[PDB]
Amino acid sequence: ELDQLRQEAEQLKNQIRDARKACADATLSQITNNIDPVGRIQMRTRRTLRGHLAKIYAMHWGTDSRLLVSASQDGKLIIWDSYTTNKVHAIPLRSSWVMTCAYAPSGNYVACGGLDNICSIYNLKTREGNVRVSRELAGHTGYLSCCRFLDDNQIVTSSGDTTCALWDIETGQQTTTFTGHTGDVMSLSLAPDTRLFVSGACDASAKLWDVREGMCRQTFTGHESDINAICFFPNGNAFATGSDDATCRLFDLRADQELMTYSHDNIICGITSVSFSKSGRLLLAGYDDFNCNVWDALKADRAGVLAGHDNRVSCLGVTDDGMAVATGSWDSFLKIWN
Amino acid sequence: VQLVESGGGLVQPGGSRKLSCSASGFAFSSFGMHWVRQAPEKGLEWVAYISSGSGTIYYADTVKGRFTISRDDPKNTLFLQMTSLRSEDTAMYYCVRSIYYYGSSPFDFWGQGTTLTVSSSSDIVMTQATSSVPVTPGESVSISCRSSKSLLHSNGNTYLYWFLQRPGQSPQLLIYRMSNLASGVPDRFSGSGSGTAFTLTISRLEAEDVGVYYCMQHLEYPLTFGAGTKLEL
Amino acid sequence: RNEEKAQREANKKIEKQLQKDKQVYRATHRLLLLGAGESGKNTIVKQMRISGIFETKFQVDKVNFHMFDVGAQRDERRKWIQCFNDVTAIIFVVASSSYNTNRLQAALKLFDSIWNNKWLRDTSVILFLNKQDLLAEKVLAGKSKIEDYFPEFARYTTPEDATPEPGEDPRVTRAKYFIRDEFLRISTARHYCYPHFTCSVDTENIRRVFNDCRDIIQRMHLRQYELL
Amino acid sequence: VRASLYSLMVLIILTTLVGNLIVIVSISHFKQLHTPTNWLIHSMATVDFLLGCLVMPYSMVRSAEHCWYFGEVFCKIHTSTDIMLSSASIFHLSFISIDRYYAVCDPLRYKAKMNILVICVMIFISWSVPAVFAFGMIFLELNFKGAEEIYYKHVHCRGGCSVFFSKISGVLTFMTSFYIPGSIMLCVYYRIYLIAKEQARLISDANQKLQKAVKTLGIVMGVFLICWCPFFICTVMDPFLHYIIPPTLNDVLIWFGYLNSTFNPMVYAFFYPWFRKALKMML
Amino acid sequence: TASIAQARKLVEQLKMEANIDRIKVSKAAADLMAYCEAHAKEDPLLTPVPASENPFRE
Ligand SMILES: Oc1ccc([C@H]2CNCCc3c2cc(O)c(O)c3Cl)cc1
Repeated sequence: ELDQLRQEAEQLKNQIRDARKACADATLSQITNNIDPVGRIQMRTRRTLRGHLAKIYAMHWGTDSRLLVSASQDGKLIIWDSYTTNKVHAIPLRSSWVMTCAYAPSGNYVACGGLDNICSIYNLKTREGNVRVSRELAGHTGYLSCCRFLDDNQIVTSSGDTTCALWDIETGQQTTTFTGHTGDVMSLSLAPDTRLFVSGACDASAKLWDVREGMCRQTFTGHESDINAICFFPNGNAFATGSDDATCRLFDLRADQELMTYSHDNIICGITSVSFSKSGRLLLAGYDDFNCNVWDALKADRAGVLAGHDNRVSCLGVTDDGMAVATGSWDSFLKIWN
Repeated sequence: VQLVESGGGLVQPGGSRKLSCSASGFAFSSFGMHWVRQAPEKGLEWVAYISSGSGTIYYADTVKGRFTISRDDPKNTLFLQMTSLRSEDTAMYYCVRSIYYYGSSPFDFWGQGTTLTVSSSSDIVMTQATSSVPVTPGESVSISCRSSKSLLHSNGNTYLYWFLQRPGQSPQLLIYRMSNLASGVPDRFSGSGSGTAFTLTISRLEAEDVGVYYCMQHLEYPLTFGAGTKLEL
Repeated sequence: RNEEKAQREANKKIEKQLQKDKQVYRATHRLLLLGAGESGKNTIVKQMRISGIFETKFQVDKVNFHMFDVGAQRDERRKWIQCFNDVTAIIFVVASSSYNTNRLQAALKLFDSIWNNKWLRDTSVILFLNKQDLLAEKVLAGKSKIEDYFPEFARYTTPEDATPEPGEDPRVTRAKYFIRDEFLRISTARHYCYPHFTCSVDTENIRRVFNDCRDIIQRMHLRQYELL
Repeated sequence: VRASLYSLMVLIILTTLVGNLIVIVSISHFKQLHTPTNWLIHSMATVDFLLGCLVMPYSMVRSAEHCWYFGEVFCKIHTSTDIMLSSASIFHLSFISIDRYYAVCDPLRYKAKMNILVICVMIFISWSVPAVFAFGMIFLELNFKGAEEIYYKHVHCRGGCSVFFSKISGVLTFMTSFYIPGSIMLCVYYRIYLIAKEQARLISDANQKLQKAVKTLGIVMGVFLICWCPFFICTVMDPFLHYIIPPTLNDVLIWFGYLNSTFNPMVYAFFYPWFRKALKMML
Repeated sequence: TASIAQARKLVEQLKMEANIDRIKVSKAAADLMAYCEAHAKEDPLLTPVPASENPFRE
């Protein structure tokens, strides 16, 4: 009774793809071909946060738009004061291999995950001034690739065991576990409403997961290479994925399609980080070719370059108000571009 | 987080005393220590200040080289050496914690305190409207504070602090800078400042509001104190 | 402004601590323990001492070595291997005595795949062969033969430069060096492969790593100064 | 011949300035080149560039009309700073050789031993010990310590600021400025050659089982020796001899020393793929 | 076996993904452009702005 199951699975998959094809009638590029402003944007650095020991893999902006967190290869979290290029905190990690860090929206906690299979929760604002590990999140059998904060006590994680997982900081237990990936999942993009989130995997198929119901609402194929990064559009209906095939794939959760692809002949390296502006007008993408090309989501093309890094651009983030964009690379330097 | 203070007592004029402030239950290695003393019948006063790594050390204008301040991180202790104790050098000394990372809560926690009985310009003027007023419960209470300069720094940080310490006990912290309320105190408190005149507003009142308030600035560093408004029930 | 100057002083203290651990990190050579599950890697870390990542530490002649073993991983796709680029060398640990698919072929495939990995271009492998004893009670005993399903190993004999230090038996040495050059083919086909022979437990193994590292960086410097 | 010497000497000065300025701006700007050995190379480039923009033009004029037209106080100032910067360049060469040694003899302890602190110590030593000795030899009248009539006769030989040296002072400046750093470089680099040859032979024998060192060492030692050794040997044999040496030969030996200052950027910066790649990225 | 169970689970998951809303793609593009242009007037501190508008002030 397995052959019939495969038959039904592929039948419904192809009827899904036919439903998508019927739903899709026109592309987004030709919709917006009429207008073409902000064709060339200039954002000089003016801010370079130096002090990280080793290669930086992840960073996250604070909701206050002034405070930042970044993780380094040696196992060091640095809380930065972005406005004045200051170190706010220095957290030495138990595991010397971290590949994701996140900053709580409330500003009290920092999530930290890597090869240790754990997303460690550090409390920035304890009764004492010492950042302390308020809660280790264990239960993943693969390397933890991205754990973003849902709430002050509720968090979402993405690990190397093809399984994303919701967790409660109060109990530390994996709540409403959900897996739908065949290849391991490397990044998740959280919606502003904190009720949905989209995660990308080596399967080259993004998955939209509902927080409350806790199982896959929607799947998005379309990437010719491994997915490395994902950001969710501020409007709440779209999201962009950065990948090893040098293509930024912008899908929409509505209508189950790909809105656009952002690629060029010059770029052949992988895309390691992706973020959107405050209005989502610019798609800022990190590349393995020492460069952070600023693409224009609306203009269907690259509008600007954030070059100035001496190694692989591994992480970048646009602050909540969109005032500036931080960008971490492997040269141990994280530079803010305004 | 506990602070235990030791030393003080009857001292002959011109004497030297080693006041101690030990930290128990927490580590002060990243904490700046401020030696704010309480006058027995007047407002609080600051004399000395040491940084977390002892990089920057400041003293009051009245006591610049007379006092000596040291911190021992391995022992988690603060030592205050005082020489040539005059009859005026009597106060209710307190050791104050203050960490200065962005968004922190300066002057959040105060020690138990010690008493010390002794035998016989550029400084900003920090003034409050009144000193005492009878207050009925429930109705909103407004306290006015004034400074001889504009506390709104170019970065936008108006360095003002309220403490509202009850008589004969460790001062607390109510609000720091602008419209920033410590999670320990109730949300009923609020602060409003035009830039030179400032107002502390209290929506509702209970038994905890009884006591004297205090107003501090931090733009420059003389740490001038206000007169102190007393609320009695 | 004193709050902001204190922001700077806290920044300076943090940067001083960061410089201290910068010196610590510079004075340390990171290693990546690698191998299969049936191998003796765990035994080795015990001699080193005497979640997902195991941060084993050991010091030899005032040289620190962080040998990192991946305990709980998917073992289907090695994407985290990109995170190891600064490692001095990656420890490849394989059980030589596979008896009579067979795990020698799987180990060879893993070694070839991790040799041809571009994330490890400037990375030298120091390969360890364990189960010298378990090979001894198999090849010398003769209960299981290698010629049963290997067409090769019959036209191959001990090389003239082979050094049989244990001297247990010519057959044992022949099989062991067949394993050695079977592994080294891939490496011979910027980086080096250092084959070593050992049993499950050995103190000299730790010293071996040091010696291997003392070559790698040296050459890495020789190539850096156009000396090699 | 005057015009030919002027043209060649202009070429020397311009090459020194362009090479040293290129090295300075490359090391100071790129964060990919902020390594301690690159700090040694940058200090070398600064020393040689200051040499080019201070001591070589007035010495150029002196070699041009075979006389000094700049004053006696400026004469002593030049001579002292010309000794200071030449000895500083040689000391930088010796310390770069030492750094390259510790990268090969102790590769497992290279980045720990040769941190920024030790390299800054080497830079300060190279900028200070030659300074103190040169100024003590020139201004404090330690140049000769005696033979004042012989000093005057040496002045009367050309009248254009030709430095005089006693036998003891000559041997002292041979040992400090040249022989100690030169022998350190020679022994260090012979050991480096032996090690590199042994690890080249090992690789070759492994490769034939499956079936650069000479160039670099020869370049470094050949340039350093052919540019300094004749100058120092002649300059120390003249006090031992009756000072029977052509002034033109002496002057071209000074110009050799300046020629080592010229090639110093090209041996330690432009000879290596990393710095060449950084320069290509700049260009 | 586990293979039949996982195949059935995948079939159920994707078939209940089938009955999901699919708005017109042009409508989604129009909504995206409307969101972009509505916040384009503000688009805090990304358009050509004076140096005093920057809180970095460098
Ligand atoms: O009248 C003069 C003659 C020669 C010189 C220079 C020549 N150029 C190399 C620098 C140098 C000189 C002389 C030394 O004795 C010495 O040890 C050094 Cl390093 C200066 C003034």
